[PDB]
Amino acid sequence: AKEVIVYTSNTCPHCFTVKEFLSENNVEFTEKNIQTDAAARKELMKKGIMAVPVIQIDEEVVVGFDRDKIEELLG
Repeated sequence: AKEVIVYTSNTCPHCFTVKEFLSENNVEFTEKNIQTDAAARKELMKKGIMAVPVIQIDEEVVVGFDRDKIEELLG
C-alpha cells in the first residue's frame, strides 16, 4: 500500500472530489491543510507546488484531480 497525502485548504472547491474518490475506494490518506499548517505549506512549496488540492502517491505529485492518473498510481 502506497502512502497517499492530500494537501487541502479551507478555500478549496475541488478537495471534496478527491477526498470522496479516495474514501469510497477505501484508500486511507493523510490530510495536510496548508492554510492552517505552516509546515504543510512549506513541504508543498519545497517540492515546487503551490496549488490545491494536491495528491502525493508516496513520492509522485498530482496537481488537481487527475482521476485515471490516481487510479493507475494506486492500482
